[PDB]
Amino acid sequence: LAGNAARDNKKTRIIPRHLQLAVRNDEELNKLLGRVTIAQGGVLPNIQSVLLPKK
Amino acid sequence: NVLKGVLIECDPAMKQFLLYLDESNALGKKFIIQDIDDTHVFVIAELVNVLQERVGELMDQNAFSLTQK
Amino acid sequence: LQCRNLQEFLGGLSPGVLDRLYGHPATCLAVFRELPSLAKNWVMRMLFLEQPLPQAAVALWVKKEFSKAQEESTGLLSGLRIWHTQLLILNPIFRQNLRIALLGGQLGPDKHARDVPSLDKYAEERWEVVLHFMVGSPSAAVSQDLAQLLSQAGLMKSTEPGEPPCITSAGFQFLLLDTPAQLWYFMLQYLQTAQSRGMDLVEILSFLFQLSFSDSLLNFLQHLREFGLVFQRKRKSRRYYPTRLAINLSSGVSGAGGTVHQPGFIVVETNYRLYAYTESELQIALIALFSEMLYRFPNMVVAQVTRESVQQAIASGITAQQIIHFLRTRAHPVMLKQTPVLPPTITDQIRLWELERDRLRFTEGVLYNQFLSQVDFELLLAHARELGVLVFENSAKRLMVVTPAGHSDVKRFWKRQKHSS
Amino acid sequence: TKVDEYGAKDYRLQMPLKDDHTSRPLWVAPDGHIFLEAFSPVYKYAQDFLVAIAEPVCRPTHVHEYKLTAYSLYAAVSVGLQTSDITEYLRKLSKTGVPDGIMQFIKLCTVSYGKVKLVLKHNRYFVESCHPDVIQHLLQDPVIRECRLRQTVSFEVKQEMIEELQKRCIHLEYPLLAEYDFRNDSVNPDINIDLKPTAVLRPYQEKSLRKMFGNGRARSGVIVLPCGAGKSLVGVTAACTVRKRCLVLGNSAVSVEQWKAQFKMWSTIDDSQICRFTSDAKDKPIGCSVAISTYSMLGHTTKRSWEAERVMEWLKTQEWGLMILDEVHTIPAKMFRRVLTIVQAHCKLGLTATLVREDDKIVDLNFLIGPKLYEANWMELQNNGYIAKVQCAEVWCPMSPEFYREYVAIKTKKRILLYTMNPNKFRACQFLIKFHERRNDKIIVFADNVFALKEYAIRLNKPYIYGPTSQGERMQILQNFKHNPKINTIFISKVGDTSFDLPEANVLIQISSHGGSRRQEAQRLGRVLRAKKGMVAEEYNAFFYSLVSQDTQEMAYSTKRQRFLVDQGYSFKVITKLAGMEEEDLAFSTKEEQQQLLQKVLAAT
Amino acid sequence: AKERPIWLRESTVQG
Repeated sequence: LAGNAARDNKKTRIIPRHLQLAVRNDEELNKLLGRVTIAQGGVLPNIQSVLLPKK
Repeated sequence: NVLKGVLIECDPAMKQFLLYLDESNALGKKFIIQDIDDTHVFVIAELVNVLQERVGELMDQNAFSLTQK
Repeated sequence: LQCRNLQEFLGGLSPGVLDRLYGHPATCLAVFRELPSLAKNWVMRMLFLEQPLPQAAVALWVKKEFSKAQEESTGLLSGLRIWHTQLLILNPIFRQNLRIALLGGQLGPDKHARDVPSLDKYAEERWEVVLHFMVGSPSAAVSQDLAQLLSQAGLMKSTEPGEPPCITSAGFQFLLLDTPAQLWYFMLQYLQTAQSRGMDLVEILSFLFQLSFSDSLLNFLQHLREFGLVFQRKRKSRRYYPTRLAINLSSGVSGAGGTVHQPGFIVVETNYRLYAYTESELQIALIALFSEMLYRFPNMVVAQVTRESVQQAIASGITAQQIIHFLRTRAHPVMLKQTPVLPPTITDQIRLWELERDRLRFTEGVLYNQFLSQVDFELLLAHARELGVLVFENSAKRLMVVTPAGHSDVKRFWKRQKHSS
Repeated sequence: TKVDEYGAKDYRLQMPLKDDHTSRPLWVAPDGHIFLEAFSPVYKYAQDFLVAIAEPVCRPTHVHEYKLTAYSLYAAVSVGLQTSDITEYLRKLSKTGVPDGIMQFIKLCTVSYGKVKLVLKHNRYFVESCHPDVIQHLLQDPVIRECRLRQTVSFEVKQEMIEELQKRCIHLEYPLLAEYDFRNDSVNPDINIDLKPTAVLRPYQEKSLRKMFGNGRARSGVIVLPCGAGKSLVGVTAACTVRKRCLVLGNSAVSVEQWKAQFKMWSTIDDSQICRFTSDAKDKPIGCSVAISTYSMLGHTTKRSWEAERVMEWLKTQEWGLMILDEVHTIPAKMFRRVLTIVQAHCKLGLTATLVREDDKIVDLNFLIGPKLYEANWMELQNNGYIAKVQCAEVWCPMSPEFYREYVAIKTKKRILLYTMNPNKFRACQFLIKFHERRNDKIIVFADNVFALKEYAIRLNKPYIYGPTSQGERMQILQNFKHNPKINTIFISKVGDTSFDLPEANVLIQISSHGGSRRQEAQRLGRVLRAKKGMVAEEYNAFFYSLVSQDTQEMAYSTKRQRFLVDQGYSFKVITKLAGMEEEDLAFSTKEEQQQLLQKVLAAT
Repeated sequence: AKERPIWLRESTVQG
């Protein structure tokens, strides 16, 4: 999943970011590693619908 | 024998340009399979995109760039 | 899939659905008024006849002239299975429901009685916001059902998971259509996607006919309100008021005249410059699809129709026909005086730019060469022609090319022919 | 500054829409561009006002386009319009008000007038200003002190530096006034010349003169009028108005002859009072007051002949009340502009039918001569019948395959010949000629390259005309073409469009052109603009065809070349094919003929 | 007499 995320990001090496995205994008890995923090991994791109711009 | 590919039909001016493109090796490959007719030729399916792009480029090479002028 | 008229949908109907669709409240009135000027007479004549009659009578009742129109209309009504030859006896359900439809056979507290102008304005407003969402507007009205609907309608596609949906080749063509035609395609796709998604087309379509004059209907009716086709002050009201657009329905531009009964605004100059007396950004967005916009004023926009913007539009999927139509249908009153309304130089230039875009016609095919004889070559050619598999031929040069799918058949035949040895 | 999500510039934050915007036919953009509803009820007043205050950009049938410029604003002040006057009327015409950026722009350009004036006296040039202090700050740059020679204060300026100083004065924001009070001038003697009542003056001509003669003082500048619009008569009328010694300069000896005839034709002046200072002909110029010559003669950079030097010194020492310059589009040339420093003239009036050139020197005319005093609306002149209705067209001749094969292969200048010579273009011209000849239409064929011109005219057995063709042979052909019914077309090189007095023709076919240049195109079209013996504007009697080879550089040049014509409003109808050309007997009906010509074309080496 | 030719009467583009 991390290599897929890396290829999707057009990168040749899996870095902490790709590991975080792979872990948090999978429903089961996210549950297995819910209490786990990954260094330099950041967070999933997430914005709530109410926050998005309007007229 | 039988050959895979794509046929393209156009006026003979474009047909000459198409023959010129591989004859001059502009694309580096003999993409024309055979001389079908004055307005018809058969070409490899994978190169049709750059071929269409070169035809598009040839128009711009022979057309005024309006560009809000 | 440019289903420009009802007739295509009418053919897409089986007896197992036609009989149920042939309900007494609206289908009979809607179908009958949509039948040709000829068949309407015969159907009305046989409304009291319980015994079939021979086709020769219908044939001899029409002149040699117009017989083709009678045959064509006969083909439609026979295709609609409205009657049986049994040798043209009408279907009992159709005859009975048509009879009841002539006379018929429900009330409550008063409604808000909102003004008809208000209804049609918010209906137009509702359709406009649907188009504002359809176009590349940075902000527009959205809804999960509306989005997937437009997507399943083949008008929009999502390039990436989570990114806003973008327009398809058909979507660009669709955007330029006139409101009635544009709405028609949407209605047709909704109907097709309704049966696909499990909504009983019979009930909702019959309801559409009624609007032109159950939980499934309530769900469907809720969508119609979201489309602005019907007014309902509050979700609790059991009664609704059909809007002008819903009343028009499948009537088309032939009924009550085309949407051209509106103030024109596009001015087209011989220098490819456009001046559109407009404030509605939707028109601007559409104009921007094929013209380079230069200046914007409070009530007008200045743009120019260039090779770049037009060939970009053509590359996106648009046609000069749609562009010329979009302009002509929106042409400003001032340019209506000249004939043609659009300047010939402009129309010819636009057409010539699209015709340049397709100077080369690309067609997939398989080419056989080095035919050992003209006889077997022509024999194989005759088979390719008999199969309709032929793409191009030059017998003088002893060559031919065929479609890849059809090639498998000539490949098989060639092997069969060769295996005769 | 502000742009919407689309490429269009938006001005909502810049100007509002007035309550009766529907009645008001004009918009004012913060960038100086202006639009005017040509179909509006007040268009007449708005057209005059915008021609007075702005520079026309496009004048198509429904909406005209103009832009403001310092020169156009100076011209407005030159007719006495105050900043408040133009603002008040502009605001009244503008349906969206006047943007403050333009208002303050107008303020600066308006107040920057009347302050400094340039005048010459006793062959000396003085720069005068009413305010005395302005000079002190205006002279703060040494370029002016080195230009300066070693109320209404003034100083003398070195003649040779006037051009440099005048151009600086523009970017220095203090333009020099050039009104010439020929009425109150006893230093330069008046000349006994008047416009004979035989001369008829048309409204556009009268407008241009009235705008040039806004008061008793003549204003310097350029007047743009088509050749068929009688620009010569306006020049002659201006001289008759100034009534002072004047110098006319033409671009060719043929023009000098034309001017002499026009002066005699329209003015009371006698032949002895007119002299044509020219190397080829002598009229003892010093013996008379009116002089006519050419830029090549006066602007001549090499050693002058002793006899011509006598006249030139007399010309140099005399002061010219009026200096008429014909076809001023050539004036910005490095040599031709020198004439303005050599000759001493009180007021200089430029005339031209095609105020366009491919170099960025056209703008120099605003300081070398002055602003556009007038510029005729060619569509209006057609609507008024003063100009022939010309149904312009562009014949998209498809290039022959064996030609395209070589054309695409050869990237050098040789491709200009190959795109100019091909069977389809040839057959198309031969067909159009045969058709119009059997239609009894006078046809003029135009070309650039002599090689194609010869091979076409010889194969068509028709008389061509080009540079080395002697004047006798050249004119004899024109007389035959004009009078002999059996001849109806002539093949002319650049000699016909550069400068000539060709007989009017109903039809013109341009098989070759120097390039995408606008100047030559409009010069060529000018030949057919002349009204015929019994035509009417709605008859579409005049024709103009450009023959272009599809998929070639000619397409680019042709569209680039038509820019000025489409801006004036002409509709270049595209012709993909002509019905009948398939069945009419024409040359190159077989590939061997094409190969033979192609071989000779390749032989050009 | 002197009527316009067909190529100037109608659109020569195939459309």
